[PDB]
Amino acid sequence: DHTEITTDSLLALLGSEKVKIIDVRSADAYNGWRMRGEVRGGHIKGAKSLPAKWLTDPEWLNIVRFKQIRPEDAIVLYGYTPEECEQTATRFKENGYNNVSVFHRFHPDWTGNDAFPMDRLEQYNRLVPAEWVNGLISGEEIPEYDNDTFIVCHAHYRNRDAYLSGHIPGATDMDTLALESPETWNRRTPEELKKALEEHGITASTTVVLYGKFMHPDNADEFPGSAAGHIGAIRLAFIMMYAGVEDVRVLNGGYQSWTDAGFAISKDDVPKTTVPEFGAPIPSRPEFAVDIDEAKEMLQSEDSDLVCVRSYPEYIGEVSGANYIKKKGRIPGAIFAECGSDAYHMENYRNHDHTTREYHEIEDIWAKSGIIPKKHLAFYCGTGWRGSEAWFNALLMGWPRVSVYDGGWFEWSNDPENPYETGVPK
Ligand SMILES: *SS[C@H]1NC=C(C[C@@H](C(=O)O)[N+](C)(C)C)N1
Ligand SMILES: [Br-]
Ligand SMILES: [Cl-]
Ligand SMILES: [Mg+2]
Ligand SMILES: [Zn+2]
Repeated sequence: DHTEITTDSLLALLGSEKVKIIDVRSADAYNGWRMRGEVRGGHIKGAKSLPAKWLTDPEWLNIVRFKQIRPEDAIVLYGYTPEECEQTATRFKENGYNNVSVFHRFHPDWTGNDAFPMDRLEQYNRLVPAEWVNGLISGEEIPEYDNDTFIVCHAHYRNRDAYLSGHIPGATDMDTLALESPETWNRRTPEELKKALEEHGITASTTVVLYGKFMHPDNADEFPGSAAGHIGAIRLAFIMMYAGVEDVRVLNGGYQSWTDAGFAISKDDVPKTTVPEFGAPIPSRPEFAVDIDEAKEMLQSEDSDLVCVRSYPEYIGEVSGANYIKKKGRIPGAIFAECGSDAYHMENYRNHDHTTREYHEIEDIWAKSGIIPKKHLAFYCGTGWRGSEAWFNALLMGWPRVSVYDGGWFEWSNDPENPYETGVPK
């Protein structure tokens, strides 16, 4: 039996540092998706995201603490209904949080009056929920979509089994080698790009929906990237967006999210349906891609920064980060934005279910090191995969000048003329 907080008391508490307001709905609803047909979607201004879905995760309590939600705080929970909050509030009280309220009236009361402040992930419609994808493939009517032509694409890196072992019904598979070169690990040339997309059945006016499957990347193995399918997907989204595919979506949390929602999976080897003309000059969005000359410019410019999205061991030069990279070190002058544990994991940018981490946290961490939207930013990692994921996050926030420096450490370290640092920073 939980305390209730009224609409009015809550409104008067929105600036209080001791109150933590916690949205227990899915991360996609938090982000903006109007999952119940609500007119204004997103979250109560200043609310944190803690999906009720995550209650079955053993590390639940560490997530909460890592979100800086403390027993001294006044916790106010809300969902689509008060009932979805029941289990969360119990769980809080069971772990020593004695000040816990539930707000009953988020929808329709808070959402359906414009005096009540809400916030949302500005380009949330590019980061789609499973149910939207289901709607799309089922012929159903769905929000944030006014197109007649789509294609669901399962990304992988030389591992068709990641697709054949189970995929979204009707999706075709795209190897990441179709759009990037194994020589440079950079995007392919315009001509190749054109030909590969045509042959994958994609025009500039097609709504492409990208996802991949997480298969527990193991650093020991020859091709750990073959198991990091949803990073690969976001990488391909980058390239398609650069190319000039106007509407690219990424399924949030990958294949995982589709199955977690209990939707059916296929094992067919779906053949491609080619199209003859992409229908647009490639690349339409060249500003998304930055190359080494420009990268160098950006390093000696107040207006701009390179953002290093690698692991800490890579950063200090303990490991190269991959088995085809010989040199260990970092690019001098970049801003570190620690990806996670190694080159095939993105823990700092993701939740345990692989969905994007609460965007406010990404924002504030980035802000603490001067990664801010008024700069031209180029995100990079070893070859551009984690760079892409970081870039995509910034993009989702509406950041006006974000890029991927494609070459990354692999390109930079391949010229022995290029300077580099190593060891613990100074
Ligand atoms: S951004 S460093 C690394 N993270 C995952 C990749 C992809 C890479 C790999 O599988 O190691 N390939 C596909 C070889 C570019 N980059
Ligand atoms: Br992944
Ligand atoms: Cl680096
Ligand atoms: Mg590259
Ligand atoms: Zn917000």
